[PDB]
Amino acid sequence: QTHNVVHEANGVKLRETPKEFFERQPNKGHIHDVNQYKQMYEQSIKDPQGFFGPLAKELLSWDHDFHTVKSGTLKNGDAAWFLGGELNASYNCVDRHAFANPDKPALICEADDEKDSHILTYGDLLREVSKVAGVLQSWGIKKGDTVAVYLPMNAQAIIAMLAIARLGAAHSVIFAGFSAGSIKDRVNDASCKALITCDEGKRGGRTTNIKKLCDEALVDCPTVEKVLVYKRTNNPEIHLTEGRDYYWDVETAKFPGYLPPVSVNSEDPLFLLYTSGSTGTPKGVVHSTAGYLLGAALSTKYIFDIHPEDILFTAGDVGWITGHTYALYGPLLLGVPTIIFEGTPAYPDYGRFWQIVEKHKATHFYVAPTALRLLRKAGEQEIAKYDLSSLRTLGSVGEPISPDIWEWYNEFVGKNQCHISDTYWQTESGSHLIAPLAGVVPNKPGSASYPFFGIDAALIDPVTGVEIEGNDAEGVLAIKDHWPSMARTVYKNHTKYMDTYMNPYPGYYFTGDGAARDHDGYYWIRGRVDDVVNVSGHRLSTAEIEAALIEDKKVSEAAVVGIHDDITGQAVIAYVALKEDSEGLRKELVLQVRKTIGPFAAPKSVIIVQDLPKTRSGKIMRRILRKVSSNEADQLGDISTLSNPQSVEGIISAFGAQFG
Amino acid sequence: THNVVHEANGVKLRETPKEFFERQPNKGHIHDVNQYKQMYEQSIKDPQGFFGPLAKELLSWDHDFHTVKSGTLKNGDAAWFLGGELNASYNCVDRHAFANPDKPALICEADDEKDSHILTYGDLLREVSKVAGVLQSWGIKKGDTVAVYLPMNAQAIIAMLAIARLGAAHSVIFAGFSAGSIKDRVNDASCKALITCDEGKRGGRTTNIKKLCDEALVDCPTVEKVLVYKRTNNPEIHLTEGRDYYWDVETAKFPGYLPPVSVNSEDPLFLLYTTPKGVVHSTAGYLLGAALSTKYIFDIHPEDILFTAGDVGWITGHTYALYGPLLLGVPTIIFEGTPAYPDYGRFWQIVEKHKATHFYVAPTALRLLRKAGEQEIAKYDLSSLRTLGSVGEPISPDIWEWYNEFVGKNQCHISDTYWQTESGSHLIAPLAGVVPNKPGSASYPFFGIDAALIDPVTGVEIEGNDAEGVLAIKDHWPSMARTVYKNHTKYMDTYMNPYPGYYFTGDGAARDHDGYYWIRGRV
Amino acid sequence: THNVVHEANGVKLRETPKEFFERQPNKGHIHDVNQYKQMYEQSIKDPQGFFGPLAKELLSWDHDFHTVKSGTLKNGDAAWFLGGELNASYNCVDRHAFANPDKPALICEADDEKDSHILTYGDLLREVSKVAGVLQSWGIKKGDTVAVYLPMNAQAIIAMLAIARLGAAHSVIFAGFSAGSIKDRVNDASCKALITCDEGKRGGRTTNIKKLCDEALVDCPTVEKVLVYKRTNNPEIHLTEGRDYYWDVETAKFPGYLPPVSVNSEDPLFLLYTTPKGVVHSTAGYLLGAALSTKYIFDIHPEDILFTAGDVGWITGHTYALYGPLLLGVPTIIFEGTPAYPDYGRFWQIVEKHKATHFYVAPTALRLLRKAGEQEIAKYDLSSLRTLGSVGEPISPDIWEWYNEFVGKNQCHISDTYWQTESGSHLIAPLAGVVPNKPGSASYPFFGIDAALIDPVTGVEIEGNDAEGVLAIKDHWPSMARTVYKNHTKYMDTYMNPYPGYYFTGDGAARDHDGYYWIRGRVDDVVNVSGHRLSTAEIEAALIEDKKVSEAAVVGIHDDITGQAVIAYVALEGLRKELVLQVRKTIGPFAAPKSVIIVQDLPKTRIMRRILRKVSSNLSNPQSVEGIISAFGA
Ligand SMILES: C=CCOP(=O)(O)OC[C@H]1O[C@@H](n2cnc3c(N)ncnc32)[C@H](O)[C@@H]1O
Ligand SMILES: C=CCOP(=O)(O)OC[C@H]1O[C@@H](n2cnc3c(N)ncnc32)[C@H](O)[C@@H]1O
Ligand SMILES: C=CCOP(=O)(O)OC[C@H]1O[C@@H](n2cnc3c(N)ncnc32)[C@H](O)[C@@H]1O
Ligand SMILES: C=CCOP(=O)(O)OC[C@H]1O[C@@H](n2cnc3c(N)ncnc32)[C@H](O)[C@@H]1O
Ligand SMILES: C=CCOP(=O)(O)OC[C@H]1O[C@@H](n2cnc3c(N)ncnc32)[C@H](O)[C@@H]1O
Ligand SMILES: [Cl-]
Ligand SMILES: [Cl-]
Ligand SMILES: [Cl-]
Repeated sequence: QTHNVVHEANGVKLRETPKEFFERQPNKGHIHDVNQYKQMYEQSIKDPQGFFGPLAKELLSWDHDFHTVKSGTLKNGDAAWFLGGELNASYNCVDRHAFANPDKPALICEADDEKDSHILTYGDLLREVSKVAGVLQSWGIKKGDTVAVYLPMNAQAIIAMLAIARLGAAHSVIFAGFSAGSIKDRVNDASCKALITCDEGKRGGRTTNIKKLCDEALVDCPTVEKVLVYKRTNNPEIHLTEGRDYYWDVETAKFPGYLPPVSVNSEDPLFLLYTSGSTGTPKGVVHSTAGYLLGAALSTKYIFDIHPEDILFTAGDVGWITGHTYALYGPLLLGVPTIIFEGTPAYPDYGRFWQIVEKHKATHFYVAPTALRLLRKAGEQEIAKYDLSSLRTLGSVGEPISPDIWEWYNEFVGKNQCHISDTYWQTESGSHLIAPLAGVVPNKPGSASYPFFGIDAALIDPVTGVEIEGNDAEGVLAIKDHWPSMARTVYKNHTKYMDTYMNPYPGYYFTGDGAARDHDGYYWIRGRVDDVVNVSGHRLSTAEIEAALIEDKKVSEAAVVGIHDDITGQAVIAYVALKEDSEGLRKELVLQVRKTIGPFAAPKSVIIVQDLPKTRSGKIMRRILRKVSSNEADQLGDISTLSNPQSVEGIISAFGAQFG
Repeated sequence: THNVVHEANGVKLRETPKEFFERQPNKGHIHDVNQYKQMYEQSIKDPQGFFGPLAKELLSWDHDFHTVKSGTLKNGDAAWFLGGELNASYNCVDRHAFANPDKPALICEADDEKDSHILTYGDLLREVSKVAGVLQSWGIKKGDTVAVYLPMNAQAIIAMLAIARLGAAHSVIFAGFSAGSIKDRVNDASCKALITCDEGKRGGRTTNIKKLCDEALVDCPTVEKVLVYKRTNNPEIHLTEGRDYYWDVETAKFPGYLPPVSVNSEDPLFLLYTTPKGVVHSTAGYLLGAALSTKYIFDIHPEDILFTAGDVGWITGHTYALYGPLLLGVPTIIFEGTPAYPDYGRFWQIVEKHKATHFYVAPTALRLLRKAGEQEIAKYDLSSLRTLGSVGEPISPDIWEWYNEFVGKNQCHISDTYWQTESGSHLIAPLAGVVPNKPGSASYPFFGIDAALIDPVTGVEIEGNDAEGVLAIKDHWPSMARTVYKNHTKYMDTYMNPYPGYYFTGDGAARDHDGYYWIRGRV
Repeated sequence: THNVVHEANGVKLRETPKEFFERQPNKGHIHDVNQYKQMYEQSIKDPQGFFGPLAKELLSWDHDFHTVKSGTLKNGDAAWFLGGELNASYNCVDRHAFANPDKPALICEADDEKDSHILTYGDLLREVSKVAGVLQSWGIKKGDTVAVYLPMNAQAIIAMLAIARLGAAHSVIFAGFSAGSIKDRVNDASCKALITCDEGKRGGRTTNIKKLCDEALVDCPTVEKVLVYKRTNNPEIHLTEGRDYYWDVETAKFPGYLPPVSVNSEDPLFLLYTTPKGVVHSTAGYLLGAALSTKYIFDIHPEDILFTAGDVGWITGHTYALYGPLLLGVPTIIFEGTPAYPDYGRFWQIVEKHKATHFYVAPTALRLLRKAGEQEIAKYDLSSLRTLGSVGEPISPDIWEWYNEFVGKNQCHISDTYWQTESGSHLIAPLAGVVPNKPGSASYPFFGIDAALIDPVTGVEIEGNDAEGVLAIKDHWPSMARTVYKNHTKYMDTYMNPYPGYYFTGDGAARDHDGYYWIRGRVDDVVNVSGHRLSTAEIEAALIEDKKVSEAAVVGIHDDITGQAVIAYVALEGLRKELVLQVRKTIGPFAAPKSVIIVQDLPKTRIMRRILRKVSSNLSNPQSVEGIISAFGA
């Protein structure tokens, strides 16, 4: 009843799924009740062969059957699923649905300005994906190649990804907010032979540069042989390099509306998605084909309760894993329409999300708490203008959801009639790890609830490294066996992969997160233990920001840490020591970060100090910057172990004077 | 009586002669003209249930197909037997070599009969594997294109099959093309290799073959290597070192068997140019069309011998001098010479020599033997023939009767086959021993071909019989060309955009009160 | 009593010792010699119904085959399991790793025992996947060839399987070959990559490996990249920037699983050079022969442990140190060293250490151990042994008795296995526990091997027993080599054309009244000109009897009309007619050379007829080559 460790769970009223959820459910639920979920979950752990075997044969269409469901171990980093099987991602996301119902909506595309919105059916999607795949084929793209995509969140980004996967190549989607430098680093690490981009973008009604940044990056990308450019704005002033750049519309018009998909092995790579960790350089997280697709389909169907009649609106960007799995692969695998929103939640006004839901009668809505906090602050008044009664599942992703935000989400968006799915997962997991199945698992606001099929979650004592038995516990969140959609490697750097996920806690997968498990088995995410900073849902590398600040010849040393933020969840604070206007130089360093990484990595604040605290070796002690960036300087303790203990006073004074 | 189709007024139906059935080795494939319409209507109304089983009957698959038909004419995305895999050379050679290795395959009649030979299916498999082994050794792989510039002899048939054995597309270039026309076709397809010969023989005279390639290859950088056959063995012929190699020298280095390479149903099988436009044909669709029409329009049985007096530089040789016959495991006669060499009885010496059962030629040759070789027909025995075919042109009702009595002796069936390179196989033709004939008429459309007439002025389909207009088809068919290489726009503007929802044949035709279609020529 | 096969007179048949069956883990795969003949007769008369089921039993298929057997010897187009697809590394590694990943796979005994180690099947899958991942990232793919120049250790086995995992064909180059011998083999195969090590250790001595490769690679432009294993980690071994990369550095970048690539049954699995000729073996047929012979001739069960004391540089290591044992899922002992280092007991210390049940070695090694180390054998417990194999050469009845007594303690079955590189697997051998032995005889032909004796003058088959002649085979078999790389005409001229309708082993043999075969010496020069078998050595002697000739060299070359033609080069127009009559008088009318070319001097080494053959078709004194090319044209 009472918890001594997991205080979040004390006196928390369990929240059953509202009765209206089942009234709006088009068919019988995919799972009967929570007891059937526990029985199925236990088979997915104890007998993954008999559990995932049948599900893989139901939900995916195979070109060659698989002979072995599961292989390898975490400790040896050789996980594999559905071995010997062959399939194609674009066939399972497009072809098979187009043959069955070519006129069914596939991509419900809401542009930055609604006047530019349009809907592609599955038949439309097959023809356009076939044409792009025909261009890439004519250019020499083939199984084993990588192709970069630098596109906003619109139809062309989806078509590019599916066209690449149709040939057996792996796509590497580069979020449209990345700078030229970040584009360069990602294209070169993957040795991409081609790039798919557009001339310009539309964001909040403003024209954004896209091709311009690519040209800047491509000067140092010798592997890129040809570029496909979509005329998003058709601006005649956008230059194309003769012999390298070609127009989407011109080249697709040369090839037919059907191209055979290329069968690939279950374990052939489907895509690279570069991610930021505690290292200084982005790591290309590699996902398999069959296992990743199955996880996407499984979680989308069972956690969100998706039926053929439903319509999913994932308010994410394909530049991130959320868009990968739940705006593209998840929905299209199940054959339902997915809403691809190119704009922002604030344009033309803070009701846009709800105008879209009402316009298309979306049944499922998936968004990050950062957006919920913004609409609670600036757009609560807009909600009453829209009919949101078509909704029944409300998802939350990317970061902790406050109990308060949970209630606001539940009341103002769901009218206290929808099921909320707080989905915990990460880029490397491919799909949901811990989440309340819609209509099945009752909720505790702020808790992700139970682990999903194939996810044998555990807590590890951070002092002893041994697994913690029993409930009312806390520790490092780890997973005891691999699962179908687990990332298989870091591109051309499997040693970093092993050192990051498998070697820290041998026999386990290290999520990088801490968590707690209450007496009912519900998991409560406590945050990253590895000091990875997550700003507005964007996973960031503090080391990458430190490197950017140092490129400025004026900076001698820099240290970046994360702190709580009422708006972005977390914010990065940069401490800079100069060699030697203070407000002017502070703006110069912030712009330096925007140029090298991107606008979304810029520090919320730059604190200029005379000296950083260090060890007797000379290493910077960021632990002191963290306790100061929060009002916990009284917890720094004995600092006589520092070589420069006198610097601590200046750091407390500088932070108090310059943080604002 | 007809008010529109003036060609139809007073034309007596010409039932197939009774002697056509005495010479049939087995019960015909279709009983009467009535059953043909029960099969035809199903092929229009239920293409999935009609062509699906036929595809499994006539072709051998390495991977089953999951969808029989996809796409529409309006969107130029037609596809057949999606998901399936197969290999053209396996269906034309391997599977018959295993069953009967010694059965004849290529009955080769050279320019001089003194150089005529024959290749059994066992021989053909060994010769195609060795040439394919050469190409595989050179780096030729699935997705490449290989040009052929050869006369009408064994080497051309082997070259096409060897190229398809690796899953590459062969682009055949008629041996009577100029170096310019050669350069244009090779560069459009970016062919990595070329198969030709030192020099051919056309009616006694020797023709410059390699000399024309060399003049053209100087503008074809994509060509890495050339395989040269010794048709005459002339030493004065120059082979550029490091590029040109001898057929016999390279094939001697490789074994008599090479595994075929599986290709998807919709992987291109060949480019064939008509600025020249490269007509691209799929693999499964085209092959099925070739075998179906060969089986039902000509009434080909395993015991039959087809003599298509055409050249593989054109579609007629593609479909009915190579693929059509060999898919059915029957022998086909590859004639390199001319109808006048040694004299105007060569066609008849060959028919008599090999007891050919089927003959297939264009009316252009009929007008040459009508006005020069009408007498040589009686010297030779033409009693083996059952079906006589016309192709390429409209056959004058004059020439139809001449072709019937002089060659057919009033005892054979005549089928006026109408079709284009873009159709892959026969569009409208009378079936042997099924469809009665009207001299000069193509008669009824074939399975899966939903013929229609369109008023050119309004663009609206003309209903009811006794009408004329632009000939168009209402749905795509398995052997329909899928695109024009690297130029699908020209493909849409030519065939699909003139009349959306239809296939523009480029011809004008008329349909009389009996449904018999009369081809009135190009528009 | 025998009037022809004198080896068989008074030879006591030697039954399999009772201890053999006591140590046998399960019931034997064949009950008795009577059951063996029933199976053998089906393998000859009905290979479709015999090998079909066995291929489905012993091999794992990615695509089913539609035809068990195709082609003929006469046409050199033999093929088995047509339309089938599989992967060699999947059948040797993956499927066993899934079933029991901790089962030992490669028991590796290094030159110095301190460096020995054991790889499980799970270990092997990870290491093969990683190397295959390095090669894949380098662009190696189906249809490529990859050279291996490695000692007999884990890296050689891993390299071969990693190459086969991508559908490329490996070409193993014995680590003792010189730079020149490496050059010829890499260029004939146009290998795109090479896998080697910095230095080797053999008998405690450091051998140069990379140094010889660098020397050869300067003239091997097809090699794009080299993978170098740190066997000694000698810091002075130079690596060329942009071409050479370290095994450990690159494998660390890639995951422990990589999908295998399906290949056709008849796609080449490997080239093995022997001018060196690249013997090409198929995939499906070769693997089936390896598994079949390993299982039935050696009597291999899942519980057994095989020690083939051979080198992967030769076919013996290919078939019976790697493919045979791993296909059946058993551990195989990979010995890097010599039988004398650190001492002459090493072979027996290894058998005792790992309780090997099967031992396979060539008589050359047995003679050495009998001469220098007989005393050491009794120091070790060899009671785990049950099958003793002999390969590569005749085994004397005396050496057989010594082998049987001192190694086998008169308790083991001996399998004298006759075969050759081009046969892929055993041709004639006594099945362990089934066929009783006659010392020195290979006994009965194996499944699918229709052995016969043919008269070497007429090529006609010899009926009945107590006979001797050319050992030939009447039909092809699954593991028969398919060609010589890019030189199928030499293949045909060597194996299929000398005795049309037969496969020519090059060996003589005799068949006694019990049907046992006794391998005799090698057959001499056989040139077949319009059916007349000729001896080039016999013609040279006749030309030399002419006092005008100082030296003479006769060789054979392909001929489109007469099959083969002999060309005589003479070192000293009218005299040319005098020499031809001399050959007709002393040898026979049809033995005259097609042409006699008079030269100033013949090539020699220390006669190099390999040069004369390549000249008649289009060391020491290299300048003489110019004059012979002009003389042949004159
Ligand atoms: C919750 C907010 C969602 O919208 P927001 O992140 O503002 O991005 C709006 C649109 O612009 C693209 N985009 C994002 N950042 C940039 C950027 N920095 N430059 C260009 N395009 C960008 C982004 O991919 C989508 O298509
Ligand atoms: C899923 C999209 C974001 O992926 P990625 O950029 O890799 O960030 C993953 C991390 O976000 C947190 N996180 C994610 N979801 C939650 C969640 N539902 N509750 C709390 N923290 C969360 C948690 O720290 C995790 O390690
Ligand atoms: C159709 C009538 C038969 O005679 P004709 O086509 O003129 O030539 C017969 C033979 O010569 C080839 N051939 C055709 N035209 C030329 C030509 N112009 N140059 C070289 N060879 C040619 C043709 O492909 C076959 O192998
Ligand atoms: C198939 C052989 C040659 O193909 P190709 O060179 O593309 O020419 C096809 C065209 O020739 C006419 N045509 C062809 N055959 C006939 C025919 N049998 N009757 C009337 N016109 C015909 C008709 O115009 C058609 O569109
Ligand atoms: C397999 C080992 C070596 O293969 P390879 O190098 O190709 O040599 C094969 C030859 O070795 C002899 N030979 C091989 N095994 C025996 C044997 N068991 N008895 C006698 N001679 C033998 C016989 O001459 C044969 O043609
Ligand atoms: Cl099942
Ligand atoms: Cl702390
Ligand atoms: Cl040598």
